[PDB]
Amino acid sequence: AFEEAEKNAPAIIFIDELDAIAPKREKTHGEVERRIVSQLLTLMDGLKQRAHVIVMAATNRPNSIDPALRRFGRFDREVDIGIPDATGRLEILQIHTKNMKLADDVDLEQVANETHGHVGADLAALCSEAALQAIRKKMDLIDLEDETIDAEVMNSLAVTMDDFRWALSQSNPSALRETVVEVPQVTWEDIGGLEDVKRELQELVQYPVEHPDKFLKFGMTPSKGVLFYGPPGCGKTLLAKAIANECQANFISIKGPELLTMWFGESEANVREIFDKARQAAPCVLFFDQLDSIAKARGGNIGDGGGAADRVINQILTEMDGMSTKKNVFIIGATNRPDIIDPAILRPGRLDQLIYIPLPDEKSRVAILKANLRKSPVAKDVDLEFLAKMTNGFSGADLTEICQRACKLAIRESIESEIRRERERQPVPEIRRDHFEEAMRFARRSVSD
Amino acid sequence: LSTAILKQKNRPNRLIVDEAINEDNSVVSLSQPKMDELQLFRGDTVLLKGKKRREAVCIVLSDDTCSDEKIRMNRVVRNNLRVRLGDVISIQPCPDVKYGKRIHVLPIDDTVEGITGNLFEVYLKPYFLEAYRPIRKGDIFLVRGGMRAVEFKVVETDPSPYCIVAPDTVIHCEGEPIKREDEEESLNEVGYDDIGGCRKQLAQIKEMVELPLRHPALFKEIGVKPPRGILLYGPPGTGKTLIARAVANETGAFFFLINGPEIMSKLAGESESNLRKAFEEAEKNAPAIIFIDELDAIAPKREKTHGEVERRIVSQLLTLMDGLKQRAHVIVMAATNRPNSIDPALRRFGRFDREVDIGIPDATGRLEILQIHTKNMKLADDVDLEQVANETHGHVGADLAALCSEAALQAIRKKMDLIDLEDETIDAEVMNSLAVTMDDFRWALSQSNPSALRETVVEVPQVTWEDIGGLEDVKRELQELVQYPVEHPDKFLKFGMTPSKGVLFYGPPGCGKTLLAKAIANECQANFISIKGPELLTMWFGESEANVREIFDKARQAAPCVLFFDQLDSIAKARGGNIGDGGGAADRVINQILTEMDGMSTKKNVFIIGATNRPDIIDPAILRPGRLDQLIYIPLPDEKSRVAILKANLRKSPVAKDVDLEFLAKMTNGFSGADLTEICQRACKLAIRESIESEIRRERERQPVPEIRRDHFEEAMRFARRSVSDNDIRKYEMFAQTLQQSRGFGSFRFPS
Amino acid sequence: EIGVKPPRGILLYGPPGTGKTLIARAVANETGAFFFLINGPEIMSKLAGESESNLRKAFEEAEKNAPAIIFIDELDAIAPKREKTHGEVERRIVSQLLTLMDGLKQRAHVIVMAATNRPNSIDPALRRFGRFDREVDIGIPDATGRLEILQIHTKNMKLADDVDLEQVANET
Amino acid sequence: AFEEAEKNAPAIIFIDELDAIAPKREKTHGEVERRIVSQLLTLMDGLKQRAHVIVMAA
Ligand SMILES: Nc1ncnc2c1ncn2[C@@H]1O[C@H](COP(=O)(O)OP(=O)(O)OP(=O)(O)O)[C@@H](O)[C@H]1O
Ligand SMILES: Nc1ncnc2c1ncn2[C@@H]1O[C@H](COP(=O)(O)OP(=O)(O)OP(=O)(O)O)[C@@H](O)[C@H]1O
Ligand SMILES: Nc1ncnc2c1ncn2[C@@H]1O[C@H](COP(=O)(O)OP(=O)(O)OP(=O)(O)O)[C@@H](O)[C@H]1O
Ligand SMILES: Nc1ncnc2c1ncn2[C@@H]1O[C@H](COP(=O)(O)OP(=O)(O)O)[C@@H](O)[C@H]1O
Ligand SMILES: [Mg+2]
Ligand SMILES: [Mg+2]
Ligand SMILES: [Mg+2]
Repeated sequence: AFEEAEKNAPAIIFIDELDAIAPKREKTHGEVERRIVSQLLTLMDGLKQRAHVIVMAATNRPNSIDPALRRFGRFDREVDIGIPDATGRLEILQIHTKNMKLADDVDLEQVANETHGHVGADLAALCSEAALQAIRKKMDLIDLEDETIDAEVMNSLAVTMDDFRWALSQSNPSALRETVVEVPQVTWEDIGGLEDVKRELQELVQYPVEHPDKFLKFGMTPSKGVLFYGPPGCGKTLLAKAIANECQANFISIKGPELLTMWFGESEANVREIFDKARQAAPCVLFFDQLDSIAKARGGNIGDGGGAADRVINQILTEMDGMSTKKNVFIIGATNRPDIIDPAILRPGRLDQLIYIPLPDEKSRVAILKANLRKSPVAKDVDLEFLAKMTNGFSGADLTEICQRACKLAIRESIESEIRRERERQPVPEIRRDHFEEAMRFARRSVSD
Repeated sequence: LSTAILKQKNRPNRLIVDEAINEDNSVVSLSQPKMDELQLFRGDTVLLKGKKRREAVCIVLSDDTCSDEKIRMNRVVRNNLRVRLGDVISIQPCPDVKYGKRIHVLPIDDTVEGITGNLFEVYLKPYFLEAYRPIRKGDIFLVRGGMRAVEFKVVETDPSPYCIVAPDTVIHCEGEPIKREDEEESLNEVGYDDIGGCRKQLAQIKEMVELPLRHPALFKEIGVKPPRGILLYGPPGTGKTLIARAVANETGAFFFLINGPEIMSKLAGESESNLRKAFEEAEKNAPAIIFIDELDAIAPKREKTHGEVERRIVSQLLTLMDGLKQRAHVIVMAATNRPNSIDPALRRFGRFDREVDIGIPDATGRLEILQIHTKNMKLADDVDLEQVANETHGHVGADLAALCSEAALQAIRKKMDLIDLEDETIDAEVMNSLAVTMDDFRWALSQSNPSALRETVVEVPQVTWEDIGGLEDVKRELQELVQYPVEHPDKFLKFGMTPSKGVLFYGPPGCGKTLLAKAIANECQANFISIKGPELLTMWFGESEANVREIFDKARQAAPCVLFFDQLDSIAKARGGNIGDGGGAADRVINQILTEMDGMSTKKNVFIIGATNRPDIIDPAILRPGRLDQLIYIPLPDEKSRVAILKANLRKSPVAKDVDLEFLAKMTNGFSGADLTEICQRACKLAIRESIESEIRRERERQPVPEIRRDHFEEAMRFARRSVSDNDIRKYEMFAQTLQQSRGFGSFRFPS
Repeated sequence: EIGVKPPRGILLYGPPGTGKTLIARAVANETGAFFFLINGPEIMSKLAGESESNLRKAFEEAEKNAPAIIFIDELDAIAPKREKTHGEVERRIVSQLLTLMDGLKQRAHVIVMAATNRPNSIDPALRRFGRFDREVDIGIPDATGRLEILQIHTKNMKLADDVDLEQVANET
Repeated sequence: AFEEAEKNAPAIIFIDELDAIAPKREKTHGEVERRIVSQLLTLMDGLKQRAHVIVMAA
């Protein structure tokens, strides 16, 4: 190959997936692979004498490349093809839609804005999905088994903004395909109370991203961390669900111990990779539910155990430190046992902001009861203010349990009425006061003093 | 809208298949008004389109008995078109059919036996003389006459593939007989109709593999390429390989199959060469589909793969699917159980651009699967596949095939009285009388159990809601708990509240918690996974939480599923209570359980039931609603309950009428149910001792106790002891009273 | 007539010595089928691509001697869970076994029988319908059964008149 | 090794430190240990081959 490139000079050599042929020589356990890497190094050296050959390569695991091949005279100049910006995604969409028969109402600026972690494969996928939607709308007009298609349908067939909205609904970044979780639809209206917490969350998200120049000008680095701590059932994971559904930032929801693995060195690799793909999809929110699993106070269990949890927390802290201010990765942790968190997590620069999610007060309890029963048929004579007065220390989970108990009692009554109807043949419009009283006689307080 | 591609729209060419009364193999009958609609003259040849890419030519006929919407068509033409009765077939007039010059005929081997004369002399010669009948390749027809009519297969046609029969045309029967097994294989071909459930998934798959090839003008005019890569993922047995087989059998594209480990080779560069040969062969052959079964075998993550061969194979695949030289009209399909094991660069738009989730079907889907699998089986009238679809909860489609096969084996076992294994052949009477009844399906249902749950299968001792005495309120709560969300989700949607799905039984030892779990396991209509407390924990790092994750995942797949933790306090304990325990492996297990039961993922019909003696040590985040919503206290039975317990234990046992169980209950104060069962067992032991002693004394004299009497209970009670002391009762009462006082109100009533 | 293909995969499980190998051999001899034995560890090969190559060659031979009974002794060693094991070779072995047993191309007329002391260590996908239809538990025999076993091993050896195999049949 | 030994009709097979070759199955996690134990078992099940092959362990 190199001789052929020299013979027809000036020439360009392209080595697609360089990391396939050029791994680290110390790591490689084969003799033929080491011969390949050394032959590559030799030909790179001989290249400089070669008058007019330029060698170009591509890889998406650059660190896997042998360290010798990134020195002077061998791949000495490197180009970083990063994730595009909003203008970049607009250009990519304009490139990919130029042949497509776009309608008039379609605007590519909104599409470019809504796609956050997309890289260009994702945007091409988006345009292809929009086209499939536009075709699907016509499957009523012309069927598949049909031999031909009416030319009128072909003329009418075009891509509208509704197709792009559908594609945007389905589209998710290729990077985040692993970490996607089906999250229940939770809107800020579904949460009762915590209004100050909601506003603080929205601000702490959008301020460092939309306006970083002012954060520079005043000389203050933005916070990249929040910790939610509070009693169980008070709205931490609920706020995480709300942020995932509503806020226009990529969301990575991870359980605590999903990262940990028995094999040596794997756990830290998982931590590095998850922070990495939070970086690739930024602006992103990285959520550690039950943070008291992976970030536990170092040294208390130092004597007993394999000792890998220490390396896991060190890798987390190293990723939190190495993360740049300009990169917009927000890290949120939830813990209902805040003491057993490592203090080093709580030091400045990492999970700085501590948001205490208290037991709801009376107004917040009214808001919670109204939120749970917003979609539910509720009798008018049910007085939610009295329920909030009577449930003085109840957590939001307890109030949801009360509403679900009332639902069960009403369902039981309606089932009995139906059984009566089928028995005589051979009821319950909504949830009433008596159901709520029968439910409240069971109501218990989840959080002790 | 999503499944708009699957619709038929009642096209006038599509016609319902119906039986033909008098038509022969090369002719069919259609009603005269329909032939008026179709501009079809009598006696014309027509080209009929059928399922699985089969075309046949028959002579149209006018029938007054035939209906307009039905097409009358005999066994031969249907078995040619691979169509069952009631299916829809397309009809079009055959254009410029040219009289066949030479045609080759080969008969079926099972029919040729027992015939003396030459087949062409006897059957082919008169049938093909003055016939003027069109025929096509791949056609199997039966000609009447002779001692046995012989079925004939149209192997070769010149001109290919369809041609009319002329007297000057030469008819020769020379060649090998066509194997009947091969004809059966041709008939038993999987098609898009053989996939049940997964209508939306099949719609997307058809939109990718069928629509571009059928109507490339659509994508040419809309000015963008169709997606060209499908990754079918799902749990094992949901029908990914089946969808691949259907795609292969029912597409015009060249289909090239790759199985994962087949690529592997010792020689360096040989596996990459096999992959390149596969893709090159697909490229040479016009539109093509490549299916890579078990992709995760040959496409692991390059970061996590140690071997150089596997990393080079992944890189070769990446470069082939999307490289500097693009594919030309090649679709790559892949099926994998573990999609997250696939290398992340394969999961972008260039290579595997849409991933299709072949998930566990719902009730309607598994009913459709049952119909698909029982179409061939001859079923009685009592059989109700809808009931079987309801009773099977976590089955994925391979389990339903197993259920149907097991029902048929049970039907055959019912007939081994008459049938002989020793006899070589079976009489016609029993074989004709052989059929599958609903009892056979009930037996199969009893044995059936999802394959995903085979790991977590434990025998239960066949307890019933009758065997438990007392606890009426608890019994009703548990029955409602498990039955409402599965039987009447309509009510929950109408009231707009998610069900409560957590129960914790705490109470003194012996009082009926594991018994209630056995009753739920046998009685409730949902899958049951029984977990002992500490069977999840492992010495390996991070594997205990992995076991927790996989058991909760098994529960989610087999939903509705009841997950019972026999001793919750072992696995669930307050975090930070211990000094050692690894690096807090116990606390990590607690956190994993907390996240599984109420986390950011959406909820399924998984009911978690925990039983504990010591509910005070349990982590309070476990006891909050949303995780173990209700704390049910199973106390020491009271006197009515003790009567009920004694009646339940002695219900199957012959007992004397003099025995006053009411008095036994009145005396046994503070006794648990286990103690009363011990009293009954002791009475049984004393009775058995007396019985054996009587037997021995009879054996002595030669060389009594039909039922347990009152003296036996007197002795057994004299031995009996109370198991739960007053101190234990006080501790449990303390927990119960703390929970009650947590409310702060004796009772609650709304203002007037 | 009834319309169902017979179950073609059998897994025998029970402690060592319960006779799973000899049960398989007896079934192979008494029926008109060639007995082709596969042992787990001997299939396990060192280089990449020889293990599942040996599996392919074994299935191909057993198809050549159609009809035949393939007995895979120690299936737990050859086919552990793909999620559990870290080594690639074991995962590729399990995938090849799945493909050979049930795939877009399936076995036509062979019955596959595997023996394992512990069935839970088997990868679950093997325990599916299409592949290992039925699991037969060969356990410790009861009194009558061990009476039969004692008679069988004692047929060749001469026995005195005082010998009563019921004594040992109850005792063991 | 068993093949070469069984080629010789009269044979005394001496294994030194069998315990290292075959420790207990449940004692060690290593799957290659289970495979080595099972291979030893299948070889020793039919070592006799109706022949003078005998095996000694140390
Ligand atoms: N402020 C609230 N508004 C509405 N619903 C609420 C609120 N707080 C709690 N809930 C209800 O209670 C549950 C919220 O539990 P959530 O996951 O938020 O708890 P958590 O604080 O993460 O607790 P844990 O530490 O136990 O995981 C949901 O069922 C939700 O409907
Ligand atoms: N959706 C389905 N509809 C009808 N039959 C099904 C379906 N899913 C599975 N089956 C039955 O199960 C048999 C085997 O299933 P199949 O091989 O397709 O499973 P799978 O999940 O694709 O597995 P694998 O990918 O490991 O091959 C099929 O031959 C068919 O009889
Ligand atoms: N109400 C009851 N009706 C019938 N049998 C009962 C009842 N209560 C207890 N038993 C008897 O108790 C024995 C088993 O008790 P069970 O397993 O229910 O106890 P448990 O509450 O789970 O106790 P543990 O704390 O020891 O786990 C059986 O013999 C069963 O018959
Ligand atoms: N009916 C029987 N059940 C179990 N084992 C038997 C029986 N009859 C003989 N055996 C003895 O079992 C010995 C070995 O059993 P084996 O084939 O190793 O079973 P497994 O492989 O399941 O341990 C044989 O040498 C045979 O002598
Ligand atoms: Mg939470
Ligand atoms: Mg498959
Ligand atoms: Mg118990």
